[PDB]
Amino acid sequence: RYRPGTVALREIRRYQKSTELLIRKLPFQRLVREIAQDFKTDLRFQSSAVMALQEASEAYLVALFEDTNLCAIHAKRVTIMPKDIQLARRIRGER
Amino acid sequence: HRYRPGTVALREIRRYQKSTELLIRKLPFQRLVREIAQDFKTDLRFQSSAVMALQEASEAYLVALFEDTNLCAIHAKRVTIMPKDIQLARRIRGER
Amino acid sequence: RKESYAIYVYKVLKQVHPDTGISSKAMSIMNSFVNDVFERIAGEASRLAHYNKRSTITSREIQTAVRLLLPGELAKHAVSEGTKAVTKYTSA
Amino acid sequence: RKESYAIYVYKVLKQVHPDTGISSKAMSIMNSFVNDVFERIAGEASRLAHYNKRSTITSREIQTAVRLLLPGELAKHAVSEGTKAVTKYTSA
Amino acid sequence: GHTIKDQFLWNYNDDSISPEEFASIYCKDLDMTSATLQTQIANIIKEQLKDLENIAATEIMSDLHVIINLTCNLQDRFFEDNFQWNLNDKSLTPERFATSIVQDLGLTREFIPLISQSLHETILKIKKDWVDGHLIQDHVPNDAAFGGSNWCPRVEILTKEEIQKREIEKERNLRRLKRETDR
Amino acid sequence: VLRDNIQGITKPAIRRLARRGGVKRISGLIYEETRGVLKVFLENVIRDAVTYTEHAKRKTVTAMDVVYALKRQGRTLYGFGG
Amino acid sequence: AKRHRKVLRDNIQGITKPAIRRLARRGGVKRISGLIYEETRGVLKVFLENVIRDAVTYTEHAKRKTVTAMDVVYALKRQGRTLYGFG
Amino acid sequence: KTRSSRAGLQFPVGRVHRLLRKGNYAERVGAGAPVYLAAVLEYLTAEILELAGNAARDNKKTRIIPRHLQLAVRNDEELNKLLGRVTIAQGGVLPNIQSVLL
Amino acid sequence: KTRSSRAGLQFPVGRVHRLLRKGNYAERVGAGAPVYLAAVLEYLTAEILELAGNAARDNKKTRIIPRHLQLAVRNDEELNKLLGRVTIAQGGVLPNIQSVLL
Amino acid sequence: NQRHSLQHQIRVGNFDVLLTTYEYIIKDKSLLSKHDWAHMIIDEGHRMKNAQSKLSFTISHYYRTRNRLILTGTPLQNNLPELWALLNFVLPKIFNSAKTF
DNA sequence: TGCCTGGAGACTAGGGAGTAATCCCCTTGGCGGTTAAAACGC
DNA sequence: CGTTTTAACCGCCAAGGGGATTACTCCCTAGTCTCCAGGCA
Repeated sequence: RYRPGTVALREIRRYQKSTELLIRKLPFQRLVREIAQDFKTDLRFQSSAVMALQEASEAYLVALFEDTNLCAIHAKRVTIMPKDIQLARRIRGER
Repeated sequence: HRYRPGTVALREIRRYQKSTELLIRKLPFQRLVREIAQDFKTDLRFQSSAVMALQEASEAYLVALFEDTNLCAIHAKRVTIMPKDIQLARRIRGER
Repeated sequence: RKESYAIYVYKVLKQVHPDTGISSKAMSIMNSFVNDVFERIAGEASRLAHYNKRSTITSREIQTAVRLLLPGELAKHAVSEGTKAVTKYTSA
Repeated sequence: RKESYAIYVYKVLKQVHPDTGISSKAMSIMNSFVNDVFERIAGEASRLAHYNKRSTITSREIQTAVRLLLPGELAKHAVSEGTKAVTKYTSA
Repeated sequence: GHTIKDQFLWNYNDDSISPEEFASIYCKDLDMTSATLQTQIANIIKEQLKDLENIAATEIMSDLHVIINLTCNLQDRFFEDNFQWNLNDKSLTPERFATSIVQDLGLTREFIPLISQSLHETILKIKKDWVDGHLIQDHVPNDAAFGGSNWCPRVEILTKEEIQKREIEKERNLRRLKRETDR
Repeated sequence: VLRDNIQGITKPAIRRLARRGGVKRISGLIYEETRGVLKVFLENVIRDAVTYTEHAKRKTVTAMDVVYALKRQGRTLYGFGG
Repeated sequence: AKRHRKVLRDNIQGITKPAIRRLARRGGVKRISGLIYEETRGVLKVFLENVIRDAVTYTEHAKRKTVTAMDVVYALKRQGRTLYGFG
Repeated sequence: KTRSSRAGLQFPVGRVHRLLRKGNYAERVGAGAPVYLAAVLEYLTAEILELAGNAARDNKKTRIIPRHLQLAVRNDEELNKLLGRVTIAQGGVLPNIQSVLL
Repeated sequence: KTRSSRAGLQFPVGRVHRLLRKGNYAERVGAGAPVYLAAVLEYLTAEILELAGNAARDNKKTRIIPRHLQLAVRNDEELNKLLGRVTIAQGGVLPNIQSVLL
Repeated sequence: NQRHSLQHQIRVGNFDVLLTTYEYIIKDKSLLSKHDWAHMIIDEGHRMKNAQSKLSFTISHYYRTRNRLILTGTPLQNNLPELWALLNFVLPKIFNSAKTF
């Protein structure tokens, strides 16, 4: 077992260097269809629409993770907690 | 007769949050607006309504930023706002 | 002359509260709010008719606009009232 | 027929580096960026001409929209290029 | 440190206990006896009476029909329901209607003094606008020709997941609804 | 019929997202909050897209409508249209 | 000094310490550090610079030399912050 | 014969239709769009005026001031979400002291 | 003969003129405004493609991919401030190590 | 504080002549307007010039006298823009006719 | 490479924009006086 | 919190400069018709 923190750095470098997708297609598609069933039934979805939704979700989640990381760094903490995300969304003006 | 620190601060907080008075004098803010506008274009006139709207917008933005930095400081388990608190608030708001 | 929404807001207030009045500053604020909502709904309906390659702003465009801008309950009641108004305009 | 800025972006790229290619995804990205910037500038110029009670969009309106939208050096370069362009169009 | 919340119907037409003795026994039972609490109780249940004493179901003499849409909440498994209730009727008391509802469904006994009271409050509201513009238009939820695909409006289900937003929503609806009458 | 599919987004996915965002250590309670904010964001975007489709008299959601919904909430998405 | 007062107070110092203190008290801050003043002064200066630049561009597009209230209203509306009570 | 009376509204249908026409939002404008827009506008205005009147009566004031408008728009969560990005002159901020500062 | 050739730009001034006409932005449009807007767009795309080519050459690639465009947009502070709100597919922004979380 | 003490000591009017300035005429109108006056003399009449000025308006609204004396070392401004103002201040002769002169 | 429709050239005119003529009101700069607000120190 | 200081607020004086107006001109762009080559399949 390595000292905790080096595999973290390696993953940081690898994921910031790569440009691939981090969320699988089928679970996100099922979630989108389930959420869309509420507003109207018997709807259909295009592959491009689901792909754009996935890209927007990934970008928004990466931005929120950057914000909560900065918030946790401010509190002298290397770990993120739900209160950090709550503070980030409260300051952003959406909570 | 002296009071321990913190109670007069709370009284002033209540007084200012209850009232809607302007917390910045008219002439200094108008002079600052004119000085800042001198850098963009010289010999420019200003209506009183323009500088009043500028003052209102500035106070609104300042009190919003102060609420945000107060929340950020409370998140750090403190009761004192610091420059880094305001910097974090501006970085999270995106208006840096 | 100078057009404004003062008298209409005053009539609405007197129809909802016959005792409480309104000041000039509050009247100007309400007029600015009405203008803002009007321009928001107008731009929404315009871009909606543009996205469908249409050229006639109708009740459906404004309905979609208010459903997009007004969130939750503020939408629903509104469109209902809107429909009601439309129906009454079809009565006469 | 459908319109697109693909060939124009390709020509602009070939006028900077003839050896550097471009993918279809990057081409669509550039097309969407062109469309978004054009819509932004057009809306800004429209609302500027509306604030002045004007009914004609001229080079002054687009210049003001560029100076309002583009930050600093970019704005200066853009307005200079535009002036040179309109000069070359009026010369011939 | 703890707060108390409850409802009860008084029937002030008789005099056998006073608003002070009721608090004298309501706090002795809860064992939080305090002079300030007894006076606080007698300072709230008297204004409710004086404010509602002016409205009584007597001398109505008008065959009125209303779609009663009520909502009850006992901080667990709250519910809402709407049905057709005819004013100027003395055979079916709200207590019997509540006993029928608690009997048909699998509800505990504590729901009998919960749906009846909230129903009486609605009755008072139905009688409030009766002192003025209270003309009864034919307001129906369903029919066949004169005065049914499904009973989606006619629902008496119980829901554990809290939709704790009706207070503002009803006020929002009520304020617009009241202005609708004038036109 | 699809219901209770939020579990499809799993802990490794949130961990990869945090690693992309630069997070070095993640608490066990983060996943629920990320799933909730993702659910509310998707709810808003899909509601706007469904409104756009209903206005367009269509029965199929398109990428153009998703781009228009993102512009409505305020953001532009290149590489997919608009 | 008998020769001259020699006062060179800067215009940015017009917003004084009690003004920032009242602003922070209105914002809900109990205790304030001593370095907050320069930071909020810089933030206010940047915000005023942006808004004044936008308003000057707006009023120059119309060839007018007087900065009116509608120009500042439009400048604020451009940055996604609408102000009411002025037009 | 004004169309506002026919539709049953207090807002000017003709003025709204003229503003929609001369606003260059489109080349043609139907007949139901002005009455619908006027209905939405009058509903929003009535709601805001009712909330402001309630706030003023709570503050034993019979004249609505910008402070009452701010209180009414910030108390209701719906209008707060709608006008969150809009500041109001002479409205101040609602009193809200944190628990850690009391 | 095309007016773009007379002006000296590669972007079609006729297409921009038609879009401004049928776009319902005003009742009339000038003749120099389309050329001005086309020149602005051409300069913007030239800057974007130049920075993308520089980023691709730095990464030893013979083609421009969305990663190169993202890097070119996030590197330049001017375009970063301009394009701050827009998100682009094939994300990731800037590889950077934090000096406090080693 | 000294002005308030003096006003309190002489609140009943135990004085013969009260000599004050226009700043005290304006700021202290809440206390001095309660007494009636018969004759007033104002020096440096050149500052009274504007008829709609806060000084003249305050003088009109605070109290009313019968005799009014204006002292000055030089007539109104060369262009006589507010001669009718001094005329109305002195006598009710041109008040209802100045607009046509 | 082959095909065509959007783009371009020539002619007409009218209405929005440019320019001159007119004037007053809002602004700018300054000073008096008062005092509540700002500065310095423990 | 005190004590010392002093600049902000209300009141007055003067002026002139754009922001309002109205009237006349004028030429730019909106059409309408006729080619045609740059852009699309």
